[PDB]
Amino acid sequence: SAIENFDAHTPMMQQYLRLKAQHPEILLFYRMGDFYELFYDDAKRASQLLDISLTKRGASAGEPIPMAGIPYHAVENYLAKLVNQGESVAICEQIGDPATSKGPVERKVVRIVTPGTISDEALLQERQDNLLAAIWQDSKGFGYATLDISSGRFRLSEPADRETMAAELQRTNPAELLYAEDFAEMSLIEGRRGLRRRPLWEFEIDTARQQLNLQFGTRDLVGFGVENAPRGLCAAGCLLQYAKDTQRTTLPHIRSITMEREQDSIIMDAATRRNLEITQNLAGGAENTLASVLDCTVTPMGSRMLKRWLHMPVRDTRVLLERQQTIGALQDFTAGLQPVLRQVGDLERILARLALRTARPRDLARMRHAFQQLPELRAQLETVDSAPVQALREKMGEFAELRDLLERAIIDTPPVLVRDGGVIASGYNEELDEWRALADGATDYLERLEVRERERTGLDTLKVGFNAVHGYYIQISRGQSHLAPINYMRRQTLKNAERYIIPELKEYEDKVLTSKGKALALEKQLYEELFDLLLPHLEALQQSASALAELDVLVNLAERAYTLNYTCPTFIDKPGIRITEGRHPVVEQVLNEPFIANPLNLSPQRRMLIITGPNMGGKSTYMRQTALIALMAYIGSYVPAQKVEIGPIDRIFTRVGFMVEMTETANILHNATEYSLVLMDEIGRGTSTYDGLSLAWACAENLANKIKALTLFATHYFELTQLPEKMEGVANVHLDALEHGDTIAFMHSVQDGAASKSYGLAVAALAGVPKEVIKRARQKLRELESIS
Amino acid sequence: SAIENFDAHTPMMQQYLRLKAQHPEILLFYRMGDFYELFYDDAKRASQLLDISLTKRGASAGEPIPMAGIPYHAVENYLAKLVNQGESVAICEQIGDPATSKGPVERKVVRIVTPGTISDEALLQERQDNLLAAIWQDSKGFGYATLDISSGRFRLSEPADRETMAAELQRTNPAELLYAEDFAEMSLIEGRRGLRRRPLWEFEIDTARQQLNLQFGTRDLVGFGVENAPRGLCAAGCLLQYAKDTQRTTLPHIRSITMEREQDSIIMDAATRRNLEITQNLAGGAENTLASVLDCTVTPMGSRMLKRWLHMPVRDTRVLLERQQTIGALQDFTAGLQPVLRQVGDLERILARLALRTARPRDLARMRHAFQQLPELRAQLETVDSAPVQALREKMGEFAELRDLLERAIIDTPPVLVRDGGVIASGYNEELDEWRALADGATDYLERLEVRERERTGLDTLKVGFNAVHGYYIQISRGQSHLAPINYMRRQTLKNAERYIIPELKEYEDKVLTSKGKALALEKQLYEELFDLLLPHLEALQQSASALAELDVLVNLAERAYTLNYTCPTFIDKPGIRITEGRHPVVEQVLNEPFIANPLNLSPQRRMLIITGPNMGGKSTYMRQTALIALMAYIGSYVPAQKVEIGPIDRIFTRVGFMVEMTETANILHNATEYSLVLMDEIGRGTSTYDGLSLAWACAENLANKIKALTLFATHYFELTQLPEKMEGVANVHLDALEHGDTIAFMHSVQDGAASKSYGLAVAALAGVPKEVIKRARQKLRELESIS
DNA sequence: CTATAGGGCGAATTGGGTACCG
DNA sequence: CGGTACCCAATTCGCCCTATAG
Ligand SMILES: Nc1ncnc2c1ncn2[C@@H]1O[C@H](COP(=O)(O)OP(=O)(O)OP(=O)(O)O)[C@@H](O)[C@H]1O
Ligand SMILES: Nc1ncnc2c1ncn2[C@@H]1O[C@H](COP(=O)(O)OP(=O)(O)OP(=O)(O)O)[C@@H](O)[C@H]1O
Repeated sequence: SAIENFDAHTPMMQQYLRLKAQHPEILLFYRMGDFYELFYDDAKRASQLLDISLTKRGASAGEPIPMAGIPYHAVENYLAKLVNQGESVAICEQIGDPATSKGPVERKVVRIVTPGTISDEALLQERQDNLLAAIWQDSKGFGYATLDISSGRFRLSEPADRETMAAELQRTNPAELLYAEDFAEMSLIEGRRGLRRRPLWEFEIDTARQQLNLQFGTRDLVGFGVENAPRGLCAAGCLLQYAKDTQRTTLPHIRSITMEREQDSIIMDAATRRNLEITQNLAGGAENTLASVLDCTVTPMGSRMLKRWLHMPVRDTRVLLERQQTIGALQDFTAGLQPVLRQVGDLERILARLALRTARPRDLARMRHAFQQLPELRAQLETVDSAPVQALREKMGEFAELRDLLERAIIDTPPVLVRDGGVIASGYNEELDEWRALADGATDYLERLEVRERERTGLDTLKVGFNAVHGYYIQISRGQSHLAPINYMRRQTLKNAERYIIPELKEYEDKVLTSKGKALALEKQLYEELFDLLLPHLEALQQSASALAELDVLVNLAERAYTLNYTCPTFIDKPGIRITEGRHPVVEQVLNEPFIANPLNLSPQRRMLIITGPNMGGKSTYMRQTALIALMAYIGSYVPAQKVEIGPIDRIFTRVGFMVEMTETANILHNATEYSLVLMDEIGRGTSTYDGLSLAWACAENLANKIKALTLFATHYFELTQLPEKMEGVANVHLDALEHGDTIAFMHSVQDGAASKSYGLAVAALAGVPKEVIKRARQKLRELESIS
Repeated sequence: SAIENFDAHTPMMQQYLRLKAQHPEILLFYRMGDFYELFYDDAKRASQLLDISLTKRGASAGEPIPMAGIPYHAVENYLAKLVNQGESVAICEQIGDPATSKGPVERKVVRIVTPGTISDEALLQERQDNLLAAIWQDSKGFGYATLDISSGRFRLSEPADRETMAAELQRTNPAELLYAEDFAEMSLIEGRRGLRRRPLWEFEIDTARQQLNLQFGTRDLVGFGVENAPRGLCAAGCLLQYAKDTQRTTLPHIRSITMEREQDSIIMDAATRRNLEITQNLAGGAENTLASVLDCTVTPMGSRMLKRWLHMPVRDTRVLLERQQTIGALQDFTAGLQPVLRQVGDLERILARLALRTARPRDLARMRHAFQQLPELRAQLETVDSAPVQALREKMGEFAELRDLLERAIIDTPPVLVRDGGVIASGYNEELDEWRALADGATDYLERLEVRERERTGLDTLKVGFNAVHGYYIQISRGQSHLAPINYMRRQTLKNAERYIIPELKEYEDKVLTSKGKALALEKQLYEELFDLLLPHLEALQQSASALAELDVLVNLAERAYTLNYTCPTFIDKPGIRITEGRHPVVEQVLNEPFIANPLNLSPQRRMLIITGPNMGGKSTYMRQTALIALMAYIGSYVPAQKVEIGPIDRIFTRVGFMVEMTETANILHNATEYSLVLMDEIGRGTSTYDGLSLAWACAENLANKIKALTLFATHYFELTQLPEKMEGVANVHLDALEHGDTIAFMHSVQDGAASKSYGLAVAALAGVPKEVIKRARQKLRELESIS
């Protein structure tokens, strides 16, 4: 029974209706007492997801008001439930003091919790980076921006066309994606989690030019080389405004912008990245991954940087030569380095929470702790003789004065909430300890009087205690509550007792609660000053974290290299991969049986290898080993081979395993070049066998006559093995399974040629078919090959 | 630690050591209170599997004794755990009262719980038959015996050689298998669950001749035509003795022996069975099965008989013509038949438990209930005019006197255990009701006194109750346990009260528990008499169950026929299958879009059909449709086609898919004849395309030149399409997927010829490869078919 | 005696109670 | 003033646990 004109509503709902009207397409948490109350349609959705009982707010006005509510202290739990569902939610809070506000207390939206801007640790998987991005389409191309709000890392790109958008979208995997109403290609956008449609006026170039310059404080974006790419800047502006709108505050940690160049990275198509199983397998699990066997790192920061480095393999040689020399020098001390680096903690996400002024003292404990670990690191690092190691040593800095300030201004092990205090250490603010002296004077007076009044009145059941609602009392049991002096003022009546107050206790109760509130407000006001003291050096702290986890990677890649006997690979100028004693990493790390290793050669000349041989012969594992070495070479780490020599590579194509097969193949033969490594796993195997033949036969010839890429074709066809006689670049290689007696063995060893008579003609003799039938095959096997 | 000679042990362990010595190769459950205590090596194995804590019993003997124990009431749970692992276990009990043995109470093995003889319903999957078998090898041949202890159905066979042993072993799937120490072929035996080695003297012919005759009560086994097959009889004898030994009692339900003739059944090889997904899919589940679609049977017995019928398709025409006419006549009344037949219950397993004297009253409820449903069945069946229906009506019988006895001697809804009584109804034994009168006098006296003593003492918290260990008490709360009269004798010191006894209550508690034990022992003694009353007619009851579930099948098939439009198929004398509007049963029951139906013809002449065409085009499902029709023709049911004409069939060979492929192919081409239906599916799958070609090409030619069987070859190879020009009997059939514009359709329609241009050359244009690459395929697709 | 197995001893807690509140 | 935020308290349920005598 609801009429809802502006006037008809009560002053509290009039205030909410305007606040909800600002953000009407998203849910709101509205502070009231100790509960965030939801109303009408919002109360309905909340009841479905949060599974909280849908109730109705009392209709004093007249109109029905569907209502739901959740406790303020447990908000984060429900926020997590909503964030998994990709539900955007606004948080609004009482800004003014309700006593001084005659009308409804001044409420304002404090933050907008979106899947992109979740900076709260509870909502962030520790070894996964959370990202926020928007996307724009012009007739020529697309403007894709990204911001790691949890780090301040801000990126941008102008990818050429639709297929590269998908590669970028999977590689980023943005838990939240903003876009514009005019976006034409709606296949790519639909199905993405936390999908947001936006107004067109937000993607204006002029607004972006000014906004980006204002946030950085630099007059020209020329300082970061982004000026010459306006399409991407537009998305940045909306993202920066969206981030600003969602956090309602300045973002000074976001101090820079960078252009992710296609030229400066290996372009892996989305599909190739599903087959490599870099961090996530085909099944969607985190088992049998390159990451798991390459990852034994101490800090989550280090794992993320590793996962980023894997997704973004770098192409410049200088950066690789710098890293290898460092890892080689660290190898000896790894034993002493790994333990100290573990107590560093999540500095990157800590600094960002500090930047947003939303860091909590348990984070400040990890910060001072990391500050304590730095000097011993500097000591162990000083003895090391290599140029980048001393550079990394300088970059961590000292921050010793800040550590002293923290040790002076925080206790050793702090609580999670500032609301109850006991955070700041004793001797920093003499006034703090003056107010805490009255708090510690609670212990003695209460018991001292509890014995004093017990001695005076002569009542042995006399107990002094504190009730949150009734303040400080004296509890005389019902058996003695008639011998209580006239002085003892009745305060509360109980089941088995009676509670009394005197002006002396009331005077103590007044001074203690006031001194408490004085102590706590001072603690909060100083807790703000801690941010004010440390904010100046935030740029240097952000440089410190950018080196610490940049060291964690270099120490693990040394521990793994020493443990798995990996060797550093030299970079050469010509595209071409030469491997000696090659061992696939993931298999040789989950197999009781030893991995028989195999050398591989790829060159301007050894570009194409046809792989044949029996099923269950691991025809597949031989190729995955090359691609993963080629990837590891360009992350700058060592390789599980005696020696690897790598040539520069622009793109890695792969289709492990019809409609889906031709799409990714068509994609490769249009976008592959001379610097491309292609890895066909099965090809021309759709049906018929005279149809798939006319597909793959041509596919390889085009991959080795024009694209001139490198390929490790795995083909069941025995007719694609005549390519070397017809085409230059191709070379047959075969994985042979041996047969002694009635047992087949899996050698997974790689050699030259392939076998006309198959192990099948011999397998036919094992559990033998009638002798005429096996003879009849021999007659036909001879006939097929001979006529050809 | 001490000497372990016979004397050194304590009297209890001396008794156990001799008992264990009788059965030392199997575990024992030794009755020692609820916990059947297990010792030494047994305690070790128990701790590993039952996951019960391995402890050590005190060394009274002087040597440390390891020990485990499990409660008697929860034995069945641990028995199930052991049965799944195939672990045989003996159950021993204190049979003689403590007086029978001066030392430890007489203890005898009551039963040997083996995976074969599990008659307990809890250990039997309701819709799966449990079996028990032995196998001994002789120079002449193998003797394979089987006993369905849960039914009394006892079979025997003398299979020729090894390959048929495996087919029989899988078809039976004996949860347990017994064999002889001299057994040569140990590949077949190893890997089977609950594997048992036995002494040689058990497989003597003379002992078997006498033992089988003694059990049947027939002077000559000539009464069942088994005399002329001694090898099989030997295994029977051991099995009969093993069954006898395992149950320690007579087996009068096992009243007959039968020789399973290869001639009188369709011989399905083990492998074929796993592919047609008859009861169990490739994945091992019970979903998407012929069973799942053909099984809405109203009693599990009916599903088992269906599954048996499926697993043993019958060959004699008379039995089929009998069944079809019956199902056709039943079709009209199916609506009225299905509900009444549901209340029948598991009569077959019930009668066997009754026979073993191990039936439980919950089973007797289903028996009397089925007896009540018979007259209304006889009424509905009387109006039906067909010869076998009236014959089936006679076979169920009346058993009206037994129903009257059961209605007089069992209550409506009985409990599971006889241990607590309340089973037998009131008016049968006047002495029972005399003892039950004291039991029903428990309700009034307890509450009458509870108020009487409450009125006398003046204590309002006075409660009269019964604790199993402390007997009958009076509970006075701790607040009033000091006002309790001196008469009230303290019994139990409760945590919040005190429990008292007086001689009046004790006198009542004595007379009630004695009268209980008198009532209960009488209930058990009469519960024996129930078996003694029904045992004479057990042969007729076993004939009744053999018709009831044999009716459930004939009504379920009629229902599923009316619903899915199944039509009766005529039998012809020449082997050959003609199908019109053929509809595969499972897919048209799990597929949203319409299953398109398709006709098929198989004859002395149309014996071979090569199936080609696109992948995801049902190259495979159309062949599975024919085999399942051919099977369902020889179970005697209707078929999901307008009309089916079937010719007699001896064997259904089916390979659906290297080492494993050639074994079952070899097996077919040795054991296939003129009456064989073969379904090579994806054959010639040699990983080398050239290799597999030489294999299947010859396989088909041999299947159509000498074996002269019927085949539905599903082949990806497009070279096997030239057979009709080379070989008579072969005929190409193709399932075409259409391509109009940029959409591919799944017609699932069967026509003549094959598609030379494949959907792939068109699919290449969709999500198009470079125009040169698609052109290059055309060039090659033309080249491959033209050269041929 | 030496084991388990029903009995002893807490122990969390959830559906009401109880004001209450701008 | 119509729910609503805060407040229990006597349990049913979970976890020990401690007996003595053929
Ligand atoms: N170097 C090696 N040494 C020992 N075992 C190996 C080696 N490489 C692989 N294997 C094992 O042998 C198995 C071969 O089976 P797999 O299915 O991978 O064969 P495949 O020929 O790659 O199959 P497909 O032809 O379907 O791609 C692997 O799964 C792995 O367990
Ligand atoms: N009669 C039908 N009409 C329409 N769709 C069908 C029909 N039968 C099956 N389908 C659907 O089309 C799919 C075709 O795949 P299916 O596995 O049957 O192909 P197949 O050629 O038998 O495969 P394979 O050659 O690998 O054995 C089925 O999975 C099902 O979803």
